[PDB]
Amino acid sequence: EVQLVESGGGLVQPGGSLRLSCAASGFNIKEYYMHWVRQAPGKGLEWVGLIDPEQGNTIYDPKFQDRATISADNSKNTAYLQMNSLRAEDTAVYYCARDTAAYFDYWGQGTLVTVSSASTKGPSVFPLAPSSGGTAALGCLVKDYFPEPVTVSWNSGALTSGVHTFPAVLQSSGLYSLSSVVTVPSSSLGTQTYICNVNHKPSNTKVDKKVEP
Amino acid sequence: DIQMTQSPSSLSASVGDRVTITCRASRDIKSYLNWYQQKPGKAPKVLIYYATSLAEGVPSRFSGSGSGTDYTLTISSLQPEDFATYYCLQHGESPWTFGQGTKVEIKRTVAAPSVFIFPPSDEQLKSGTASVVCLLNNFYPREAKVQWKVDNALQSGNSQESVTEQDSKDSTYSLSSTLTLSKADYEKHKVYACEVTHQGLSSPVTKSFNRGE
Amino acid sequence: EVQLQQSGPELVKPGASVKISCKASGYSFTGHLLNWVKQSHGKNLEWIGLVHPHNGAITYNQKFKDKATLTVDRSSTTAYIELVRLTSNDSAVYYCAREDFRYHYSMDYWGQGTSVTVSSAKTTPPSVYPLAPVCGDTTGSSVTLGCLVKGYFPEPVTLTWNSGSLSSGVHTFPAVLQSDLYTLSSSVTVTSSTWPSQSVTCNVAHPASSTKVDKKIVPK
Amino acid sequence: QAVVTQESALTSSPGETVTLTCRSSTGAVTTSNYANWVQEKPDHLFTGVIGGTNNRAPGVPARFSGSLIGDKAALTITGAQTEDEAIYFCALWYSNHWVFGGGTKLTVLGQPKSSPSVNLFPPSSEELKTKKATLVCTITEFYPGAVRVDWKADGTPVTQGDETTQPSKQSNNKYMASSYLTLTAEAWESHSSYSCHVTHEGQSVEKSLS
Repeated sequence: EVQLVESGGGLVQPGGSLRLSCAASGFNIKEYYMHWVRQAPGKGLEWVGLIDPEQGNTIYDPKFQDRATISADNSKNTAYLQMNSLRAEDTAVYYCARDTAAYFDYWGQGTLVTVSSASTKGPSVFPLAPSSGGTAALGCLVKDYFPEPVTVSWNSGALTSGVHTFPAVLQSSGLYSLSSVVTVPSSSLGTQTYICNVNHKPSNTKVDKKVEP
Repeated sequence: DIQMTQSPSSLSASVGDRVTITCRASRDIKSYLNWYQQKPGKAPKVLIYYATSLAEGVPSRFSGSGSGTDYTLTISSLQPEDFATYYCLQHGESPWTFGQGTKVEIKRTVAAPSVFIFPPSDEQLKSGTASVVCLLNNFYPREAKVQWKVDNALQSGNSQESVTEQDSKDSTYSLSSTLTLSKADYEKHKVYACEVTHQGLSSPVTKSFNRGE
Repeated sequence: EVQLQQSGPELVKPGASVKISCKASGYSFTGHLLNWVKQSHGKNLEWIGLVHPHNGAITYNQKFKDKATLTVDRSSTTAYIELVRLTSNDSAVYYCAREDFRYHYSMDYWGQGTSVTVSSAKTTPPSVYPLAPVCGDTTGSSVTLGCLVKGYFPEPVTLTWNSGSLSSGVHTFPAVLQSDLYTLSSSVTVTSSTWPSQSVTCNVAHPASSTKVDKKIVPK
Repeated sequence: QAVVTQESALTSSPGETVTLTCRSSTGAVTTSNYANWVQEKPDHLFTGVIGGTNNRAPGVPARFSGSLIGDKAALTITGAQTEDEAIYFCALWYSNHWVFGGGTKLTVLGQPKSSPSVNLFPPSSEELKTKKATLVCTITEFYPGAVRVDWKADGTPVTQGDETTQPSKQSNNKYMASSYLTLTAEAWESHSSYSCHVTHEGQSVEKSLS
């Protein structure tokens, strides 16, 4: 059973370097073409490069202009990807892939590399109060946090229907912002209590904001 | 580099349909073309290699055709598990490059968005910033134009949007547009509005509120 | 290192069929294309078709769509080309050639090739004719004599001079195909004081027909 | 069906920078043609040189490089070595098949030029008894290995009945070749002068007989 496990992902300062590893099992990397592929948040796939088993050649996308170095240690049955002078556009999920006939037959789970000079910060949670049809919408603005992720629940979890927790967006400040809304009947405004439970583990932030008109 | 253009960027289909996705290389790639499937948060999966070969273990409803610069991926009987994103990979020249992708999503009847606007909360204004949130709830198709209007003035560069993935129950979409301003700038105008244009509505729907009052 | 060992020479009549093999070793078999090339006369190359060893997908040159049949066998990492309905037009050397499709799209490693000879000719010994000069007198202290080994089949024929005594100044040329049979020539250059005072004799042998001929070269 | 043409032969010296070209009859050679260059050394030994227009095959010396110059593909040898003497074939891809060029024999001068020693032989009386006649023209000791042979009968060119061997190298590295003029015993009796013309480096060497 072929398996590829990558590690080395994590937070890196712009200008810094990343060292990812890909532990193989169920085959010997020594006898296969190994590649590195990546995917930035919400974007398409990109080829980084490969390492040829026949003579040790390493070929990369010129785009990377000598910043990428792919290597391998047969004694550890591990392949490596090193990249220097990291920039924001290098923020991505990096995959390690095995090649058979130039198509990728096996992939690792993927390691996320985040390139940013931002500091850990818990979010501010602001209410999106009802306007005051038989349906009203209300919610929470989970603003200015870093890094991802942040979890949102309503009424400790006893409210799931009609809830939309939107994908986070990266603001020009390097911090994230996100909104969670829910549609409820207009009549319940007052009778029923709506609380959004926000949690951001990296900053130990736990906020419970009651939302009302 | 060789430019791979996939068409269309997204396609609406129903279970049972015959679906076709094309990839066009800028120059002849000698059939050195692979096709991949990718689902949210997961690594890609090979479907077709060498332009026309069905990879091992891949459902036979997937087939590749073409040569030269024109290639097509055909899914003969669209299954629920087939809704995902598809990419072509070109290896006729180093560096290998992927198409932009084609997301195959579920077709359903036209559903007009229920629109809601939220003013900045008093607690946020106190911190010096102002976020105005416009919500487009449960709509179909995806295409929606959300324009911000401050005292009849069209906004640009100060808003960000986020869309959910198709709902598992009703197959609709939800979107949020956040207009972000400093308290200073926010206080320079009174009327705040978001105008939504979508196929499901006769003419543009406009939601607004007079600042403060 | 990578190697592509092809099977040995072939000699058959028109209408027959032949299946050449190419044993590819020293690398991953399913990761490079294998092409088949035809070399006519010793120069001029022609591409027959390609095969992707991972699943036997093929692309044939339309000029050979009905003559060649490309095939591969993964358990022994060998490629094959079967030529059918052979005519004399199919006599040529066939090569198997590896082609990368990852970054240097080169036809890098080639097999040593397989010679195919298609003829309706029967084993026939050569007629040996003397090549003696008569432009006049001695225009130099050297004189060149030879022997025309004409109309034999199949190749080859050997040739010596004075049973091997004259080894220096000997040239044995390549064979040409004259109406289904082969012809070749050999020459020897000796001092003018040596001939015809001293005898010069060409020893031709045609192993296929177990024939030997000695031709004494005398003045015209 | 498309024709790919290469220079017949080219001669250079060690240290020189030489350029072999490859032309397509359909139009300009393009990257879609995947220009490929193959080296054929003596004893029928083929080795890839360039693939994909300008990619040096792994193992190949940095002095070899390929490209597109004008509307033709090209192989440049920067500092031609003696080891580089060989026949270079070009191949272009036209969507679904390859077409080879006629090849270019490249000579890397390792010795002084040498004119061909020509010897023309009349038909033997033995062969005339078969009512056939063969004139044998031996051509040896020529360098570089490229010549053109022509025959004449009583002052006029012969256009049929001739056959010449492709040059092969002798032990001293120069070249040898042979040509045949096939006549019936009748034609041999009706004419009186026969000439074997061998042209090397533009100069014609001739042998005649009666």
